[PDB]
Amino acid sequence: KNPKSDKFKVKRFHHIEFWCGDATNVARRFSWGLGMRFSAKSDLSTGNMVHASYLLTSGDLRFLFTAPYSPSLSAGEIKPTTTASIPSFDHGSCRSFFSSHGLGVRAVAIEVEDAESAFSISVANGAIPSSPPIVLNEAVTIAEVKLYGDVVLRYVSYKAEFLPGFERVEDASSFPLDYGIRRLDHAVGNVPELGPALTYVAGFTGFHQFAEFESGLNSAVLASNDEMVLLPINEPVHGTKRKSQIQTYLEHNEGAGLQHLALMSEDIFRTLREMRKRSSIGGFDFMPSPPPTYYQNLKKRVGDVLSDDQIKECEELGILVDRDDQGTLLQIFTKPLGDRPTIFIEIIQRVGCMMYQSGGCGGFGKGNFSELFKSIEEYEK
Amino acid sequence: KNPKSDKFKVKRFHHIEFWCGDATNVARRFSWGLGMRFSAKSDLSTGNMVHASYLLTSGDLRFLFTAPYSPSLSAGEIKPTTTASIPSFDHGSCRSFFSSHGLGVRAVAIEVEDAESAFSISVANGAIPSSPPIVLNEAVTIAEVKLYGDVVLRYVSYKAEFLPGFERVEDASSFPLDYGIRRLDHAVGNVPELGPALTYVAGFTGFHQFAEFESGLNSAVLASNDEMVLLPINEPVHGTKRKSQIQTYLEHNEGAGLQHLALMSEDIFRTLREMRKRSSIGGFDFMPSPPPTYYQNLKKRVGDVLSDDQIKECEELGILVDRDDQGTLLQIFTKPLGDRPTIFIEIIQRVGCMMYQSGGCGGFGKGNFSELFKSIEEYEK
Ligand SMILES: [C]C1=[C]C([C])=C2[C](C3=[C][C]=C(O[C]C4=[C]N([C][C]N5C(=O)C6=C([C]=[C]C(C(=O)[C]7C(=O)[C][C][C]=C7[O])=C6[C])N([C])C5=O)N=N4)[C]=[C]3)C3=C([C])[C]=C([C])N3[B](F)(F)N12
Ligand SMILES: [C]C1=[C]C([C])=C2[C](C3=[C][C]=C(O[C]C4=[C]N([C][C]N5C(=O)C6=C([C]=[C]C(C(=O)[C]7C(=O)[C][C][C]=C7[O])=C6[C])N([C])C5=O)N=N4)[C]=[C]3)C3=C([C])[C]=C([C])N3[B](F)(F)N12
Ligand SMILES: [Co+2]
Ligand SMILES: [Co+2]
Repeated sequence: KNPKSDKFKVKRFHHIEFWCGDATNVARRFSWGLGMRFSAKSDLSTGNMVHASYLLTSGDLRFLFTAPYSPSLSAGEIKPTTTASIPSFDHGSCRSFFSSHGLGVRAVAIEVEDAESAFSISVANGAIPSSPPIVLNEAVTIAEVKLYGDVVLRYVSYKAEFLPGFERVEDASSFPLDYGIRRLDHAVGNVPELGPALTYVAGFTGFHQFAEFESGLNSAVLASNDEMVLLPINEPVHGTKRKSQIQTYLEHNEGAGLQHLALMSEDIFRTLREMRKRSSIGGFDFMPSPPPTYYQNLKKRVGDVLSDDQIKECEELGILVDRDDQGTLLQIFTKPLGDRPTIFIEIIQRVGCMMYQSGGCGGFGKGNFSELFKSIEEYEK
Repeated sequence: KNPKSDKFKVKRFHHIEFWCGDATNVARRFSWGLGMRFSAKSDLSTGNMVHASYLLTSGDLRFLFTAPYSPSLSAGEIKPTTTASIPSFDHGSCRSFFSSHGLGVRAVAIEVEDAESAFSISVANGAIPSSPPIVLNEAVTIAEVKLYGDVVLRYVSYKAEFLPGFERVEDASSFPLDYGIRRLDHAVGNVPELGPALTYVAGFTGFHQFAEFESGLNSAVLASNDEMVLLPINEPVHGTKRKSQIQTYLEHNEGAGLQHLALMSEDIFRTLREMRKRSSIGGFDFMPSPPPTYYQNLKKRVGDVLSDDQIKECEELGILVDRDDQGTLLQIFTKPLGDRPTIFIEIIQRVGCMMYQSGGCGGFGKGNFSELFKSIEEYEK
């Protein structure tokens, strides 16, 4: 049941911003590993004396990578005279974030009808302000409120090409990589306490709980009116013999933060073939594949949705499959994106729920916890 | 003239250590961009709760990438009980270095006969101590003294496989990339004042000035007994209409530091073909190529050393050529390795001076400054 209670008009996920120590090296690694093109830049070459920011795109997916320059380059500037293209940026905030958390997501950005109104309504409804609305070149309005930990929910609204002050990059420097990723499906946070996190975020957005159906976690999913902006949140479950990966996350991250980004592929088999080709030559590694037992049990579950060929393809790529009462979900998880066992990526493809495809079709793979335990003891039989 | 005045026995360059915010992403970028294999690791998976360190190798070239974990992971440890594999590592030092300089070289490591003696003799002769000698697993001794800025000269000595506590990496995770790079030829520092820098380093090493033959710099080269460890140092020249790139370096780096690493290739044409193939897909970019004028003038200079084919190959790859009275130097420069206009890489190949090849054969490309200015005004003719 969807009460459609959004307190302001939300459109879609707009971009994700990583705070880095060196934006160049992270962006180049991610571009090769995920098949994303260099699309826009804001840095010294565009007059930005404050931060280096590079945008990667694949389909509608936008990854922004930002790092601070020496504060000395901009020490004569004041906020009215800043050369930063993202005026919410702060040298001290960024260094504090990165020294505390390592490489991770600073901003989950969603497009809204009116960022100034979204900010005002959010703060009026309990949101903790992070950066007030600012109009960029009379063209774009950006505002930020706290989401969890040091992650912000960033509102972006356009009167009418990423942000003012960003330049499109030279097509020679812009190689058209594409492994099939097309958009951000959902963004997942880890918190110490799920209840208060849910109460806070649902409180200021009006996002509603999304319909679901011990593995170390409890979780719930907050969703916008059309359920296209999806924000799952996890908490740890303690004293389980096998230590909760949520707890491990919280310790290595120094607290709450973004756990993973799920990226929708238009063809998950092509995406995984292309990413796995590059795992050992600069790209991303994947979690260990489930045993052949798991795939020997997939016929009895989704044999009506995937052929015997497409299930064999799942086995060679290590893809997981789960199923709602409305659709089917193909998913796989990368190993952590950086030094710490914190942030990772999920690749997904959803099958079903056509009207366009409705949001969250197939769920989020909850059933794959117990099926993994089943396949583990069935493999040792 | 070589007085062979080394105050202790120096062997060869051993490794270069980068201090990073995220060692994983920098190492993966560098591996793909330069064709270096993942060789050894020291990180959480090997019991290191202090820093993540990944070693890349190509031939005898060793690049180490290190970043700190949360200090909270090791807060119960003391130096006698540390899990760091490089006991000179300090969380505060590393964060201070990276916040001050961005991505850059922390350690220039050379192998010596006896690291404890090299440290003692160096400090007795004016070297500023950075980390005292420590014996690792009764097997390797490591000690550090200040070189310039926050760069240290690291002494490594073996009684008898990188360092104790480092594990060889899984061959599956270890793809045998190789673009032909084989060793570190020299490592170049930028300082505000060349004289006092030279007096200091030559003072504690006994390194001698290496034989040479306004572009914004003055420079000199310090060399070990057999001139295989080579350490050029630059200072800016001020008031030149065109601002000194050394000065620009010092401003963006927040002072003195390592400017570039020159990596010897066994086949610079293959290396540049392979690196340029990857420039736009995660690798490294190269400085703008010299005009065809420069190459039209190369016949009259090195037409006795390179064929008309090999000179055409230089033109398509943008390779520069210079010549001593003893040998010939092929060289090219990358764009900066990270966000800041600070550190970059040079690829080189030396032709001549065979006895083995003697160090510094062909010089360091000083003549390529004036020849570049000549080719610029000759191209506009
Ligand atoms: C620590 C640990 C966890 C598990 C499962 C094991 C187990 C093992 C089994 C398979 C394996 O490789 C495959 C793999 C391992 N992961 C990593 C863990 N994970 C997930 O994070 C996961 C997930 C399903 C959905 C999602 C989401 O999207 C979420 C949510 O959940 C909340 C709601 C909203 C969202 O959006 C997420 C994050 N599912 C199935 C999962 O398994 N992902 N794929 C690696 C290890 C094991 C055996 C047999 C023996 C040992 C010693 N271990 B062992 F202790 F290492 N171990
Ligand atoms: C700032 C600036 C510098 C120069 C040369 C120019 C000029 C231009 C010409 C070519 C170009 O692309 C090619 C390129 C540009 N670099 C970057 C600068 N560099 C070097 O750092 C360089 C070097 C030779 C040897 C070495 C070493 O190893 C050293 C030492 O030196 C000290 C002793 C020991 C070592 O070991 C080093 C670092 N050589 C020839 C050099 O040129 N490297 N390759 C890019 C720009 C220009 C024109 C025609 C018009 C404009 C507006 N400009 B413009 F102002 F952008 N401009
Ligand atoms: Co998910
Ligand atoms: Co050089």
